[PDB]
Amino acid sequence: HKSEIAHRFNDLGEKHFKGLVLVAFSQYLQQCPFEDHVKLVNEVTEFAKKCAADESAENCDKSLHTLFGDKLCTVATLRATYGELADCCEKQEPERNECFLTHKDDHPNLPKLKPEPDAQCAAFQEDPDKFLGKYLYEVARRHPYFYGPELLFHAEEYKADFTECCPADDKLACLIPKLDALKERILLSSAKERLKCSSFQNFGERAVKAWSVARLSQKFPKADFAEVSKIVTDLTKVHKECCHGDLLECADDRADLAKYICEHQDSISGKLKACCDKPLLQKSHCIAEVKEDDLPSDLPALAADFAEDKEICKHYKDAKDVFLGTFLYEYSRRHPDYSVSLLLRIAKTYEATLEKCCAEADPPACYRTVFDQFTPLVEEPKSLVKKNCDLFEEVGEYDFQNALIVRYTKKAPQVSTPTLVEIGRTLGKVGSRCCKLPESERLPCSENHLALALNRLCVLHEKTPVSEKITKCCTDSLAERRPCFSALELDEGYVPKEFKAETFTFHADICTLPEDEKQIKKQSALAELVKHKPKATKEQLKTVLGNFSAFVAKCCGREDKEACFAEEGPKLVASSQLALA
Ligand SMILES: COc1ccc2cc(CCC(C)=O)ccc2c1
Ligand SMILES: COc1ccc2cc(CCC(C)=O)ccc2c1
Ligand SMILES: CCCCCCCCC(=O)O
Repeated sequence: HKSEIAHRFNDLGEKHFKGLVLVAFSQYLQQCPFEDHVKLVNEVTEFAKKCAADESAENCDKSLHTLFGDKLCTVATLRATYGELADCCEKQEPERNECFLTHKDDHPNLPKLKPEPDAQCAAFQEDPDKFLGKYLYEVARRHPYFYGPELLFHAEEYKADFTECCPADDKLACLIPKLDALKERILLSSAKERLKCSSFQNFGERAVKAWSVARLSQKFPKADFAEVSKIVTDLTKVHKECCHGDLLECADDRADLAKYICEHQDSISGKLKACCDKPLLQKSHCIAEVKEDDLPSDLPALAADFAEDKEICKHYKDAKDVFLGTFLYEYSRRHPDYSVSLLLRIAKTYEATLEKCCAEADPPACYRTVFDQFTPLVEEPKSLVKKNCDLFEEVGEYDFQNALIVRYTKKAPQVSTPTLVEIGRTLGKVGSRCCKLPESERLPCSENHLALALNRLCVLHEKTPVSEKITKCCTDSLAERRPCFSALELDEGYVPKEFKAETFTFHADICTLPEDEKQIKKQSALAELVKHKPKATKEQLKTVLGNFSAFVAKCCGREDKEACFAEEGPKLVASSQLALA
């Protein structure tokens, strides 16, 4: 292309071009204000228009990285606010772009997005474009690896809520649940896409391909190998581009990929009918979250080819990655009931068997029982899901969350209480989302969502490294992560935390808080109890936190609330030390 910026501007249209450019800038520069980002967008969009007029003009021949990166470096107060990104600005490309990605702050800890109905409806009415602009800006900076196109989709959902609710009767009760539901759907899409980007960063491109081969095979079992090969290759290119900042290239390839999938929807999946009769961004979102197609009756038996055949060791050694890819494709089609990580574990086990058996004297008899090696890999996570769902349905989300906070604070007591609480709470959501489902779907739901929860923990752990055991689980193997985390126990090497009185000191302010904010306060205390008494049984801790909850409920209903906390607080905390012995 003679001018790439004009090419993208022409293809994407002005609205999406502007939107995606804003997101791109908002992700790299979290701290800068909205007013500043708008002008950068405006300036770029103008330049793109100039190039679209005359492609052989001054600087129009330059690459997107060059143009975007130069514009990033013009920003006012860049060295003061972003010392890291100012060091990058001196470099040429691609070194400078590579520098920018390294220094994206994976968590800035900005204020939580509190919906303000009246003021937002006011801003929505006066200028809806600038209002959606703020949505893009605010979400993008809170999630530096969010997918541009998918974020544009959630902006239309966001807008749809404000059109339905601002002229309507009660502004609070209309928006609040819709913007809570939207924020839940924002967190999940962010988590899914952060796993893909983390997988490139930590494990490389082959790990993303393998995950994608497995997931897509499950979703499109009717699709032949060549169609899946196309989709994976192209989808991996889309994901690689979005993760490495190339949002304009990502949007173009994503749309082209969704276009291909729908042109060939007959032969790929019956479930794509609804998705293909929809507009651009809606269509792509539907394909990505499409339900798995029903099992074809004519799925081939695999023992003949992958277990019984006499020349497997020959076929493996010719093209290892091709033979395993095929196995993975075929074995994933026939198992929607397995999780993605389980299928990759099974594939790694299959590889390992061939590596071993094709060194031995009689290979066929060795690898003849290769499928039976999978049994223990399948049974472990099945009964872990049953055990956790049995517990979840007994005690509910709050106590299930508490059971996991205890479980993980023991595994990693050196990790910060806010992190431990967050991860434990997210793991408890897996209980809510998966245990209600039909029992066949529990395993894939659980482990796939655990991959999101655990990658989040691993991302936070890069930011604040603490435990060597977590580093190992997070970095040794993508497929073995969840089993690795499960295999952790309390290390005796941890020195029990010293009993500061202020750590378990509650006051009247808790009573005014909402339900989840009360819980987080108690759950922070729960984690602090495990840090002080590592060896306390989970059953001891449950007793003690019950006494905390009661104490909170009691003093919140007292005449003099603060007098109750001041009086009963120290008494509870003193007797709690003894009860955890
Ligand atoms: C259905 O919801 C859940 C929620 C948390 C789970 C955590 C694990 C990992 C187990 C350990 C020891 O970390 C297994 C399965 C789990 C199932
Ligand atoms: C209120 O705080 C807790 C803390 C730990 C818990 C652990 C479990 C797991 C098994 C049992 C019943 O102790 C159940 C519920 C729990 C409730
Ligand atoms: C063709 C099968 C490739 C399996 C790749 C497994 C990725 C998990 C890992 O070991 O990091």
